[PDB]
Amino acid sequence: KVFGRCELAAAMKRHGLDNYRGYSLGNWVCAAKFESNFNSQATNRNTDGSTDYGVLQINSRWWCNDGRTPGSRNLCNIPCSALQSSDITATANCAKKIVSDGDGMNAWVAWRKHCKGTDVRVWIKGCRL
Repeated sequence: KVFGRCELAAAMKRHGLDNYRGYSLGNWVCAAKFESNFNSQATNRNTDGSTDYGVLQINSRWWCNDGRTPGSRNLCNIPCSALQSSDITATANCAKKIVSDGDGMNAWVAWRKHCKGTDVRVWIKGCRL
């Protein structure tokens, strides 16, 4: 499904991402734009045989099981297909796990390049949130 900007913002807000660990809603929305262009079915196959899934391009070697990745650890305890859903629930829960224990949002390199350090309230402007 290709989410609209405000559609995705409201869904993320419903799932507790707004200011989760101090990272405001506009940060999560900006990162999804530049990671997947808001496309839940975007997938990026990597040289090591893992693929990145969903609006935040989460990787199958560590975070989700796709049944096709040599040595998946599945830390979010989900099938990767759950990240392709129009239901954001599994994306929101797994993204919460990713941010709790590394470099925060620096985990998404497109976020560092396009979002970090700039006003991200503009990403939810006009959404009436």
